[PDB]
Amino acid sequence: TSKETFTHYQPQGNSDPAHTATAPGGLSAKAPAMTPLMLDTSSRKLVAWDGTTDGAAVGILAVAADQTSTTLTFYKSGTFRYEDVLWPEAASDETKKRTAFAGTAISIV
Repeated sequence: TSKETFTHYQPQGNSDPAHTATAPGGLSAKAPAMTPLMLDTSSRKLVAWDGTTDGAAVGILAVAADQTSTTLTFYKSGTFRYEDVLWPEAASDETKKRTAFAGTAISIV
């Protein structure tokens, strides 16, 4: 419990001391946590990963979310457990998902 601050709120500027991202939510259905997700380019929203799109995974959802989620809290980087991460069946090749975070600061094993 601690809230004390007052400054000219500005829509241009966002930074958190944590190592996670918080999107305004833009899913289309309910999805469990501990899984990779994809970030839109135009709508700039965070939605569950398709499973096919190569290099679509941008981060892993920390807490399960749904299309009704107004805010999604997913990771940004760090070594995560693949044996636990619930990858989408769409992934026909094991190497496909294992390399879904190609380009980001995320490294899964």
